[PDB]
Amino acid sequence: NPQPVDTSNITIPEKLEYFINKYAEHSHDKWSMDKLANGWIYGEIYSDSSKVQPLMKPYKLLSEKEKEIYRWPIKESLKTMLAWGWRIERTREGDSMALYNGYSPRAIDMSNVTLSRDLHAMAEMMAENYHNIWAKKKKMELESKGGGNHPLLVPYDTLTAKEKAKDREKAQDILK
Amino acid sequence: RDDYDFLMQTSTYYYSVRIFPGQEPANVWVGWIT
Amino acid sequence: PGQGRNNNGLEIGCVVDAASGLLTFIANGKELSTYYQVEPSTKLFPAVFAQATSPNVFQFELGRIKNVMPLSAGLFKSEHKNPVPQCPPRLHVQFLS
Repeated sequence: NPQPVDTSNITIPEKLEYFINKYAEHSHDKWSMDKLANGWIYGEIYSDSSKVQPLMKPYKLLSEKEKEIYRWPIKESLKTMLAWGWRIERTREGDSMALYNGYSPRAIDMSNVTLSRDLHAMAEMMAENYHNIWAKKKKMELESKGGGNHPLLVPYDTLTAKEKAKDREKAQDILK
Repeated sequence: RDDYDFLMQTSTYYYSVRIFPGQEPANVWVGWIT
Repeated sequence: PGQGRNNNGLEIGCVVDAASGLLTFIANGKELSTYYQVEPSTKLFPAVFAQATSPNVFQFELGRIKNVMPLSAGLFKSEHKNPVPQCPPRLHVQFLS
């Protein structure tokens, strides 16, 4: 049965707002390098064939009407960890980092950073909950259509490594 | 532009160590030993 | 500052003055406060102690900076006056075992 662990009722803490903004910046930056590699160029006018698009600008120059597409999934992710009761805290080193506080974007290669075994199990659980979220949405769409049962609607254990890889690396990068 | 005369008369040597991203620098020490 | 490694790999620079025995360290282009003074005729081995938190740990760079000689000249007598950095096959990484 596909269900997400419901987390709409709880609310976000104020301390995590800086982390949300910073991870939104990083996600936007990775988005930017992806389309710079693809050949997309910056420009106010938007054309698909010309690969011109106004949002390869710096995150501060980004308007608010576009910023929600990054903050939103982050908000539901952090709400998912809070719903399970995972106590999230901040070290004094993190507060020191906040004290420290044309456009060539550049991200952090997180692959070299490694998590512990407990954090790996944590990421596996949050990945299972993501696959349940996507499975519930896909099953609602699938009952709306009425046919063509999707092959990946099978349980997360039945899912293989490659199919689980994208969600697993999403959990990995957020924990990193 | 390095001064060639200084480079020839100097006895000062240098090596550098690059800690790759993802490796905690608090776990890394750099220097000389006997 | 922090985040000195994630954007670009952190770069410790070790400077040794064989004529005076003064040991100075520069990190990311700024000179660190820690310094050492050794006795004459001291033999100093470049050393890195690291606990692995990543598949790639560190790199031994054998370059040179402004007004400073590369390590190869001080190591090898034949290259004493050769400003081009070198890594001859004799130089290799050893570990405590």
